[PDB]
Amino acid sequence: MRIPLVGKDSIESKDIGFTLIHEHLRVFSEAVRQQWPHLYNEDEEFRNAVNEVKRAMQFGVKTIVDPTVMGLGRDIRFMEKVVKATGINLVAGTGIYIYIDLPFYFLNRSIDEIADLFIHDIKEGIQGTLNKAGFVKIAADEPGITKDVEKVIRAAAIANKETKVPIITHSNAHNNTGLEQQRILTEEGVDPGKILIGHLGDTDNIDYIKKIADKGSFIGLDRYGLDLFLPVDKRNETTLRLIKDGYSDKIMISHDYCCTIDWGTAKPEYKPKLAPRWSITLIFEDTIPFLKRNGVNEEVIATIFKENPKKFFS
Amino acid sequence: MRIPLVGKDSIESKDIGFTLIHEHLRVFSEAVRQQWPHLYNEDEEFRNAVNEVKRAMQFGVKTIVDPTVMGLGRDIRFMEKVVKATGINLVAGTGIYIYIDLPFYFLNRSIDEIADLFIHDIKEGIQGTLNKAGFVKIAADEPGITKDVEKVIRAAAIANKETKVPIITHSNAHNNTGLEQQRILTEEGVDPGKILIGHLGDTDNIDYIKKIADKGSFIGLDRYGLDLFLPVDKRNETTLRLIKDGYSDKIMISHDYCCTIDWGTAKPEYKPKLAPRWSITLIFEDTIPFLKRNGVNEEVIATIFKENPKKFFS
Ligand SMILES: [Co+2]
Ligand SMILES: [Co+2]
Ligand SMILES: [Fe+2]
Ligand SMILES: [Fe+2]
Repeated sequence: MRIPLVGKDSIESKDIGFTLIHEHLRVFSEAVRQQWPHLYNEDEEFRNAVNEVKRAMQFGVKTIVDPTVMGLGRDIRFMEKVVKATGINLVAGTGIYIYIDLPFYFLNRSIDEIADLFIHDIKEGIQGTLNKAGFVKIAADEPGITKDVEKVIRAAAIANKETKVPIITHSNAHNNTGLEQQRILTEEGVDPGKILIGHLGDTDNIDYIKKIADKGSFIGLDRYGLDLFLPVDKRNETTLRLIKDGYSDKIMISHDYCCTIDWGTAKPEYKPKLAPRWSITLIFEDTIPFLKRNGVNEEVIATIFKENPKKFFS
Repeated sequence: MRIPLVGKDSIESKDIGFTLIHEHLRVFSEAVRQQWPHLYNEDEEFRNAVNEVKRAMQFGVKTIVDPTVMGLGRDIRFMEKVVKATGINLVAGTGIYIYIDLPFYFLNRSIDEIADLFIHDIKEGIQGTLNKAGFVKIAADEPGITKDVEKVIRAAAIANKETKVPIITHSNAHNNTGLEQQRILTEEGVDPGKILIGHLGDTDNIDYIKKIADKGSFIGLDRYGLDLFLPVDKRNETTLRLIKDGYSDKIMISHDYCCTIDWGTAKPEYKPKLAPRWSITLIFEDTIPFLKRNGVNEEVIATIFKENPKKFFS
């Protein structure tokens, strides 16, 4: 029913349980991995993914939603391997991760045939495997809403309307890209409560975060641990005021953690200073205790982690 | 010794014979092929590759150099799946094909580690195999010499100095990119005679082409058949003019034909409108017969197709 799972039968939605809405098992650039496999260690990548997932499960995580898509090196056979090693509910997705331009394949190509690529993964299966896509992922950043970025957004809208699956975004918090995504999707007949505007926790600006929640979409305070974007205690006080002002029905939090990340901007040796305590369980060690002893009940955390994902996927 | 071949041991520069300097067996965007295999037909594109190669060998071609590199879907296994089916000498290369920016992997990574990737392909092998890269391919287009394009050119300079392999370039003929690649490469210690400046046959401007040749580099009259850039009759005029001005010591002629391309601007159905007679044998059907009946003799085309490829790889 409703939500498709990797290496397991489809489950209902209400059966989602405690959910981490935004985590990565591994991300890489497709071109460079395909051309130079000597840069990578698949055993190290598998060992880290398994170890990180199992510890999340120990804290009571039932389901992880992994928005790794084209441009981030989505591998469904890798996803199966860790599912079997772990017993996690894994929700894979479809979509395109870009900041500026599409690959040359998409030259002179219609929004429609891009949407057909998403609708394919949702209905037929990812990479010819039978594991179906449960959501669609789109990105936007500092370069803003470009021609090719918009085409991916409008393609996501069509896939949403025709398969009823929700859409998760990557955005820049300081840009207005998050708001623009919401606007363009809604205009094309997308129910606001089916959109998660991501990386909104990268900013102090509660007013900007609020209006996106007011327009009716889930807000992504989803990069806990990544201190370079915003430190943990800055994020803690932002989520706290949002909960106090009654936005907990729109709040979704995660880590955006990568057990293995490809980019030279984020190699393991830069971890201290940039993101010293960044893991897939950081919110259990810091955020959740902090909120509990600051006057938030566990009905609120059940909203954010259980009820909100449930409404998102139905 | 000297030139490494795909699944064919290795031969001297003297044994290269009649050569096509710039032809593609199949190009595709690495990311979309990895993410959506349903868009592709492995068997058909293999059949297209073999049919064209056999037809090329029939007409007298001994060696084909294929500058499919990162960004164009270099697959060493597909290449050796052909060859075995044909018996063609095939020179594979290394490098990066970009017009603007590198994939995220390269975010704040040095020119030296980009060079190491090219050096790995030449000295160690390509994609986990023992087949080696005999040259390095770099690119530039309408966006000009950007920041990341500069990096790859400089990494190519290091790989050449280290390994003695020559450099094949892609350039835009109407914006000085070819001259600029030559400038940077030679400044950085590369022998001008070891660079092929690509796609110079796309232009009417004869003064510009001579500019590159006078600085001692090979000139790429290498897109015969692609009428949308310049029709065959115009190219033949330019080719003959340079031959009669005595530039055949710098002239290299090819088709840039792809048996399979995934670019939406290069759909098979677009051929009769954009590049009607475009195939791997057009120079045997049009160019050479045109030249012969216009005065140019057997040693002049032997210089272009045997001797110049020999010098290049010496
Ligand atoms: Co993101
Ligand atoms: Co080219
Ligand atoms: Fe992410
Ligand atoms: Fe080419």
